[PDB]
Amino acid sequence: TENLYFQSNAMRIILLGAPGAGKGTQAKIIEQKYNIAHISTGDMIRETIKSGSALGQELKKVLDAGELVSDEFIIKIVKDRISKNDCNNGFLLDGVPRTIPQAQELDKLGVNIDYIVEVDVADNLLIERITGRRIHPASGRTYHTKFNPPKVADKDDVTGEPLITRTDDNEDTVKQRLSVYHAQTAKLIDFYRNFSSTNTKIPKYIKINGDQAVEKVSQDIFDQLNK
Amino acid sequence: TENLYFQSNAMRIILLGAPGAGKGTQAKIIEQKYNIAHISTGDMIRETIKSGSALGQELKKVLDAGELVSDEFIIKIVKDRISKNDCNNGFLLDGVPRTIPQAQELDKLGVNIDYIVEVDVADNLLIERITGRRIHPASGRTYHTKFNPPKVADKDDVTGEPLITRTDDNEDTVKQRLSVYHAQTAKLIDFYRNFSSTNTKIPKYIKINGDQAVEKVSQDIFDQLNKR
Ligand SMILES: [Ca+2]
Repeated sequence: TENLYFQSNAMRIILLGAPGAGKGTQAKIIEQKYNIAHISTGDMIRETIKSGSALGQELKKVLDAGELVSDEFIIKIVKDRISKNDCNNGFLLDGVPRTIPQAQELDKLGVNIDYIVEVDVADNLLIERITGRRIHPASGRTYHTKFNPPKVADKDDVTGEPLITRTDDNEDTVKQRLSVYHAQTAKLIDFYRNFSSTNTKIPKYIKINGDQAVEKVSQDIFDQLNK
Repeated sequence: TENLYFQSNAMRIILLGAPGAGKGTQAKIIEQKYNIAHISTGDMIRETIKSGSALGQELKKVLDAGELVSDEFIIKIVKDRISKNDCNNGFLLDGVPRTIPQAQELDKLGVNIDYIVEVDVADNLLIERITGRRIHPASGRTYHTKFNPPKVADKDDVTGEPLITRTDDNEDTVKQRLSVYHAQTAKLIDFYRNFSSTNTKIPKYIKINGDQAVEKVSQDIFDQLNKR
């Protein structure tokens, strides 16, 4: 009569969204409401390197040789990450699959995905969100030329020392990385749109208007998952 | 009983450790093993603001005013955070309570803390771990004078531009923060050891040798958490 924990159906999500779209905020919100693991690649890699595990030893080897992480290998890391107890209820993938071979390896590794949730925000707004970023390098204090401006243009509020724009946040780099995002993503969705497998299920594709209040973006997402 | 299981008691942990002690790494590890939420003050504050919540709105105004979040307000923020579904199985508090009034406020709320876990590392090692940090500002590429050196001193590997030390990574500041942490931590331990509260329980204090391999530090922690 104390056996009253019911394991509900797994909620397993691939989250997609451009640099600047604010998908990281939605991921935390989903994680906290549905009680599933937010798995982001950046975190997963660093934690793996720190672990001292064989997986981590092999990864640290690769990265010290200059070679980039293979698709088969990053998905092997994912499979391990999702074997953990905090993934009992499902998970949210944030950063993988980034390519067709990654998605194929997930299928072959037997990882089922229920939803693909894409937070869509207009290119121009995305552009402005990245390119406006400033930083005071010595302290790391952040500003944004539109969303969080300094008292005096291009100067740190505390010290008066000049701000800089990070190298990657220049307009041309943003637009180029933006383009490869949209192309890499469009191929991923059409892959999943024409998904045909005997090892895993066909995920439901969901496209969210991310140009609304945060609480509204969240509800639109919630409404879709429940449908 | 068809796919029904025993409702276990939630585990609630206060995690303590000085800057550079690696507490952040162990928190993630504990989170993943025990399926409890890792709540760090920094993230909690950023999230609450970005939420559009009424509480989040007030918090953003306090901070936009350049004011400090009071002891009472930070616990109100903790109260909202731990009401979420990912906290039903328990949580690990990281960065709160830092003061006695936070611990008292936490206690008035009815939060029962099962364990205090202190990841202890010698001061000489802590200081070294912070002071040897260097960054290339334009890229954000980071290095460590000992643990991950650049190929040429004070120079970024990729571009060759100079590296800097962040201002708070200076030895004078590092020592000062170390001294504060140890003092506040002593007070905290003392508070919970002499715990004579009517509303919440007496936590089990666990001190951990954090100067070991990550996997060994975790297993020591598990060992203590798993004791009957
Ligand atoms: Ca959980």
